[PDB]
Amino acid sequence: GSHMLYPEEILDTHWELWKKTHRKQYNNKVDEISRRLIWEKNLKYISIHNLEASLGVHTYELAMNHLGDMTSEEVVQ
Amino acid sequence: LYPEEILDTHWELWKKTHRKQYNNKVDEISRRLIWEKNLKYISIHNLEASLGVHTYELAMNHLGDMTSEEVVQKMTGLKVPSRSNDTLYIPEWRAPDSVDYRKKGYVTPVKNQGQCGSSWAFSSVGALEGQLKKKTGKLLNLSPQNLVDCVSENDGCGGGYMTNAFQYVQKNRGIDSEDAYPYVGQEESCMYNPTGKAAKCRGYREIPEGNEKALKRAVARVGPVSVATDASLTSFQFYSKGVYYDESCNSDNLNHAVLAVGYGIQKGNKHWIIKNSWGENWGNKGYILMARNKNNACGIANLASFPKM
Ligand SMILES: [Cl-]
Ligand code: NA
Repeated sequence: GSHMLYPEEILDTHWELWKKTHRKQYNNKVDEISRRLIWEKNLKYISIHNLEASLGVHTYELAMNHLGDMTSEEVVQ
Repeated sequence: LYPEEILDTHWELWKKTHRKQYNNKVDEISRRLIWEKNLKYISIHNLEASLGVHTYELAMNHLGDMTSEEVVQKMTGLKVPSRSNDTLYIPEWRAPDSVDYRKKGYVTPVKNQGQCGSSWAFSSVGALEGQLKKKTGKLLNLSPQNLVDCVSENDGCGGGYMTNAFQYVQKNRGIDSEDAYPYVGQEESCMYNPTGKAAKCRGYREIPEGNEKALKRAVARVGPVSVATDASLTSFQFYSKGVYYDESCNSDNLNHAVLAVGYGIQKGNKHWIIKNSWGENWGNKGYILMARNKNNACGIANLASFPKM
């Protein structure tokens, strides 16, 4: 009871850049940190999906986009 | 039969707007007379419609100087084919009263196949575009030329059918975008390697033949569905608006492939929303509403399938 998973330092610049391109603003530090973790989880999802696609599991790849900091559940929450 | 001089200026304007050219005066005159006959047909048919004889209107369009047989010969391309359990669509039985995937962002712009028998490829591509949107959130134009050139079980601009196309995409693990592999309206050599694998899976499901209720369920549940029709009638060639229904349409004379992107009812006439590939100057900005639940009119549910992979 003290943690879980953490933002990866290597993506700090990419996160800053992603926020600018998609015109993202966050109410406060907690909000931003939470959304960064969703975004990192989504990146991992995309990478593994695309790894699968390279192995013929899927006929299509995925890509990070402007919805990147949201969960699946939030398609029409 | 001479042309009607009162239309001379309208003929010139029609030629200019549709980029029409003729090899010689004799051809031009023959084409003008076909156009004037089509115009008279359109006029009388619309008079009959104003009297309740028909549920749809006709209008002149870029096909006006062609006969109906010529349109089928040059700009359709469906060749009819083998129905087994492993490709059979099995619904999971309340569908909405109406569906329109255009409004959900699942349907790309209307395309123009030109004088190439490639409607099978445009139909396949539209269904694939819908499923790609469903799985990724992105709408992209996919490549009919990829299919025309590379589906060796089909015949390019001389025709084909959609499940062969879906099977190709399954074996190939995908299809190119239109940007990467653009449409040229004639068959060329495939950009890629001969097709590998012996097909691990079929890659598509088929609607039980003639079953409009299963087709509705599939449109509601899956997305846009590839379908075939009889497009050999002049009333189809000049369809403009309303719900199309012509008792001379022959469900055993399938010759053209299109895309069911929805269904609904308009002014009490139930319909399928059908995307054509004759450009936007045909029908209603490229679309036709075709009668639904009128005994499988035009064979709309006889050759229906969608990709699944
Ligand atoms: Cl999109
Ligand atoms: Na080509």
